[PDB]
Amino acid sequence: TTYADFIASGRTGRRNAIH
Amino acid sequence: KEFLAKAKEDFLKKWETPSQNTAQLDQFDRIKTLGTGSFGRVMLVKHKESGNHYAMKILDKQKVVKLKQIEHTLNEKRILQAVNFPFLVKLEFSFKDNSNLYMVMEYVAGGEMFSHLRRIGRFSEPHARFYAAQIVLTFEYLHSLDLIYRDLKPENLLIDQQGYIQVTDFGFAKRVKGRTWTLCGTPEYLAPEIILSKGYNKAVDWWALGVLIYEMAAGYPPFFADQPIQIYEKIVSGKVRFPSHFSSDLKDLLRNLLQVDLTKRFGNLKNGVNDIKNHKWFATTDWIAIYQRKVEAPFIPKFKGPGDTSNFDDYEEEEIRVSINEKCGKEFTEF
Ligand SMILES: Nc1ncnc2c1ncn2[C@@H]1O[C@H](COP(=O)(O)OP(=O)(O)O)[C@@H](O)[C@H]1O
Ligand SMILES: [Mg+2]
Ligand SMILES: [Mg+2]
Repeated sequence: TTYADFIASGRTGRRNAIH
Repeated sequence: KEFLAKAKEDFLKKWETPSQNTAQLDQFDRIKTLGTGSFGRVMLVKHKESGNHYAMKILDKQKVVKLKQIEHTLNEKRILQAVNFPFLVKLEFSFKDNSNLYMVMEYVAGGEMFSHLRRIGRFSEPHARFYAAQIVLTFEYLHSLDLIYRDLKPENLLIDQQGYIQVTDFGFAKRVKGRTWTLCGTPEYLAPEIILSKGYNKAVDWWALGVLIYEMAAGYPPFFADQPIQIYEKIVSGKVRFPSHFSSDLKDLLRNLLQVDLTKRFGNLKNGVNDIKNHKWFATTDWIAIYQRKVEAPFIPKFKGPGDTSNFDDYEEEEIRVSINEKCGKEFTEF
């Protein structure tokens, strides 16, 4: 499922900016 | 129509003559770190003479310079001290010392939207709509002042004691009448025209609202991957898939906010924000009642008293260091 793929991804925590 | 005229006059007065040096560090006791971001640390502090609690953002001048954020940091403070709106955090004091810049805000005790969203999983559509409506009104206000906000995401949205939103983090906000070009923001929330280096305007904020509504209602963003580069490829293709539980009205709104073609994106057409306010997904929204904070919020955070930090994650604490030598004095003269 898309949810399962998100939770297993590396970007479920607080996200920093790019600059 | 008339309210925004009056609002622009108070804003312009403060934009043209900003407040400066309205407190000093030794007026506060530092308690606990509430959050770190890409650039600064925000601590809970207690003001000694009043007993009030505040959130103090601390920026290390040398780090700001190293990350090439001088102008952005001056924008941040100049804009935040000039605005006034129910859903924007209030800046109470600002000052600087040899090493750091300080912005002291009202403390918003309910935590980041981010934490509640990840824990609960997703918000139901009426819950997401309640938050989305507050952002629509906030962007209407900001854009009427020629401001682009440029960093909407749950990490920069706080829930107050009544369950309403407070927008924080003006680090990328900019007053601009034409186009601007800086590559800045958070990958998941970047509009295609930013990635493509085309020049861009206030429409990027309406794209980001589309991303936020999707993430609130789905529990995950519309474009994600392990590496930003792969996120960018998905954004510029513009292909979006919707969860099975999204209402038809929500899908229609999102197709119009997550529109790659600027000339078709809601918020950027002849009717401006009214295309969004008049959309069927908002048909039950009483825009005036939201502005007046007369609607009962769907979620009210728990608080055991002033100074309670239980709605925030714990962070490693670091000492505030102040050099005996002034750093970057001329660069930050106007702060
Ligand atoms: N007024 C506030 N009250 C409570 N917490 C806040 C406040 N402002 C910011 N924070 C917390 O501090 C974090 C970082 O602040 P922010 O201004 O976003 O810094 P950065 O520019 O480094 O991201 C936020 O994500 C939030 O957790
Ligand atoms: Mg932030
Ligand atoms: Mg920031």
